[PDB]
Amino acid sequence: LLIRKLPFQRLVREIAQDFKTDLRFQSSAVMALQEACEAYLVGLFEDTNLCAIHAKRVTIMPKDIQLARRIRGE
Amino acid sequence: LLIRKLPFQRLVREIAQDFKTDLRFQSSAVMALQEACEAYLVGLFEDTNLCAIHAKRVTIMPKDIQLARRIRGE
Amino acid sequence: SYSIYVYKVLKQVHPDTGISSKAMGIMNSFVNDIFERIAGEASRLAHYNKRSTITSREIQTAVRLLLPGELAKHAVSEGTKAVTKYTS
Amino acid sequence: SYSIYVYKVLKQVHPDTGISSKAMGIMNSFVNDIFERIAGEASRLAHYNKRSTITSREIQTAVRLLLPGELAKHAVSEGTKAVTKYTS
Amino acid sequence: SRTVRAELSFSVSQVERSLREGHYAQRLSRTAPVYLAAVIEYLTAKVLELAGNEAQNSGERNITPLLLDMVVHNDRLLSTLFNTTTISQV
Amino acid sequence: SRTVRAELSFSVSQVERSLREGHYAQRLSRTAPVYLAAVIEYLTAKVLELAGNEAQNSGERNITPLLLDMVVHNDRLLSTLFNTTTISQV
Amino acid sequence: NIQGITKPAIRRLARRGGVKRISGLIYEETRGVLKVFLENVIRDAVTYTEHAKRKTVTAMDVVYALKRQGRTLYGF
Amino acid sequence: NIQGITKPAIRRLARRGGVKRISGLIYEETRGVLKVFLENVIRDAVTYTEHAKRKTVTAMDVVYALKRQGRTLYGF
DNA sequence: GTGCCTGGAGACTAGGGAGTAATCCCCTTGGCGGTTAAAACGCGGGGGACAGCGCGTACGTGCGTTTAAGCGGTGCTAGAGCTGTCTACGACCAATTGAGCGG
DNA sequence: CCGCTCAATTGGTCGTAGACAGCTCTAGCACCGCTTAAACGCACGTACGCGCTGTCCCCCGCGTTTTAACCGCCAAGGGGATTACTCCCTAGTCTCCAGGCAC
Repeated sequence: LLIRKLPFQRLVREIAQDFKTDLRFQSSAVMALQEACEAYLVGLFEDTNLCAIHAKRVTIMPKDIQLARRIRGE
Repeated sequence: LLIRKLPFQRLVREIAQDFKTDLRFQSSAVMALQEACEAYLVGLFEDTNLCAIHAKRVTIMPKDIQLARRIRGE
Repeated sequence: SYSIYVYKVLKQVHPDTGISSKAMGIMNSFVNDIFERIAGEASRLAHYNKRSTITSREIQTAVRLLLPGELAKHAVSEGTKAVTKYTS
Repeated sequence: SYSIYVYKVLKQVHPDTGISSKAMGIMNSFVNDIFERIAGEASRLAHYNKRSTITSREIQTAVRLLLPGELAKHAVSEGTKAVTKYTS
Repeated sequence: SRTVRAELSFSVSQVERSLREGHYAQRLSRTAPVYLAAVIEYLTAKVLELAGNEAQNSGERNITPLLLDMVVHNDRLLSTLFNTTTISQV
Repeated sequence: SRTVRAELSFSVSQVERSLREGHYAQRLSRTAPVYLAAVIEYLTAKVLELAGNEAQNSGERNITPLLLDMVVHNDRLLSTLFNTTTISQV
Repeated sequence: NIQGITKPAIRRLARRGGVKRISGLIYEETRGVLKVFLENVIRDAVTYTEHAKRKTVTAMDVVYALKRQGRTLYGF
Repeated sequence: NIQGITKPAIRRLARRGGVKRISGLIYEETRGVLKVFLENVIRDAVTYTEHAKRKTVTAMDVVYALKRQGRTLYGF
């Protein structure tokens, strides 16, 4: 994994608090969410790098994430 | 519609020939395919125009269709 | 199938505005689609819990899953305030 | 559930190469997923034709629909040359 | 009648009968079709409420499919439900 | 036994029993599970044939999930089936 | 042929898409995208027709083929 | 907070994505994309847990929530 | 305007399927405390956005022509629904074997 | 290395679900004439890709120096999973009554 596990667990337990208070998570639910979130972010930066090369650049910019998410339908 | 109906019917009846020979189409199946194909192509050129503006251009190029289809997953 | 009730709700929501004949087929395919989507989601939820009876709770969960956000909150509130008015 | 047969096919395809314990759970979730996808597609195809019996023909069509291209041609050929070897 | 008893406009008995011919389970519930008819009634009375609001935001009398196509892809209230839909207009 | 009779490696009777507990229809067919077990057998003997072909060059003894993740997203033979899959590797 | 998808019909689809100016090589690429889209949808429509033991591809087979791509079509 | 998704963890995700150089404003946008992705998946996982009359979000509720986005996850 | 027929909501009975306790007990959360990697800060510099500047093309527009698509109209028959029988049917019980385990 | 047990196999039943035989009769295909709209072939005149070019600015590498992640302990209890009822809800009549139909 590439994100640290304890701040990602704090992030899931502070996002899920808005949906139902006082929830518990299995130890493998947080690792499934962390595996799916890095498999989402790498697949997002692979299209952001395509949108940054498309403009004849190397540095990715927030408009490249915004284009890769508007084309994808997000 | 924006594509002429008789060349689109010739296109469907020459694409479907590779799947099963001597098929017949309803008159509304071809219009559903033509409605879906222009609703596909306009939604494709709306992301191609975003990929062409993203490079600080106005003219769309084939690399803009190729980027809008690689980001979409085609 | 469901076209006779689309005009009946339209008489309540807009008793002055009429509807076309192609738009009735569009609203009837919309209703048969959101029906065969909600019932399909509730059958998968009845299978995931190994139940056999689709209750109103699997419909409330399939509405929470299918409809995004405020549309799910209002469809759950309308289904709840229709089942409670039904049992009374 | 299906983990006892994944190792049994692996003994035929590679009798020398072993498999891990996480990879068995991955192949078992793969098999339970392509099973609950093919059977779901064949139940929708049994509903679209208003039938009641899932025959092998709704499985051959759900394989043609789900698997793209050469994987569908080889899965149909293997299912056909297994049903014919079964009836004989 | 359960439709008037639930104070709905869609027939509950037809939604239950369509759940029976779909064979979505082995046995339904008592109040499951009343809930499903009230949710589909809400979605129809939310889409046609906007089609009737947009027809009078204009001089039209009936509701054409152009009004449905213009409303459901605008109007962020229900535009998320129709990301992948296409009204045929033919 | 119908599995040996069909010359398969997966149990037909378990696929039929899993079609029964899923309640995918009202009544199955004679070759409703022999065909399905031969197709799932083909897909397993096509994925693990490539995992065992790729381990040969690799030099590993067992099959790890890294081998499955490396094979199924390469190998255009079955990469179309796994466009939207993620092997967890944990 | 695919040549029936003419130059000004692709230009009208791009003008409706919001494109101001079109290069001279979009025309053969757009036909190659349309042919892939039809080869993906007509394959499923012919699969539903051969499964329904028919020889006429109805419009509900096309609606089911577009539904298997996340492109639900209302009005048929 | 979302600030736990640090600068070098987004940089490691971009280095694995193949990005050579990263602007100084990607870091707050990537957290805003990750928060939307988690708000879309955790909502469905909490919906499956409240439907299962549980209080512990298991890993199969997360697999079902990712399955409802076309992101099937093997290994749970 | 009300006779007369169609269907669906209330009794009315058998249920198996959720409800409800009730019980380990697993695990999950909750801490504390301690290495030590990972991040955070600041610095620097040079790599790369980047705006401007030409500058050579290829697209839109137009202006002619010119082809075929729609359309409108006949034939025609094909196979899509039918309907109406007309039979294999998977479902059930039941009666045999091969694998797992004991000696 | 043998004795004993068991879910897989395989005989009759009754399939009715699907096959199938036949009927029609849409309708979808087929063909010709024919406007005329839509496409098509050049000219050209640009607007505009496109390379390059210089300020420049800001991101990456590189010590630093923190910080809390992580690992390891234990303590607690809680809410899972299982079982055992169990009760009560829904599967099939009718019937009594509305709502659609004639004169």
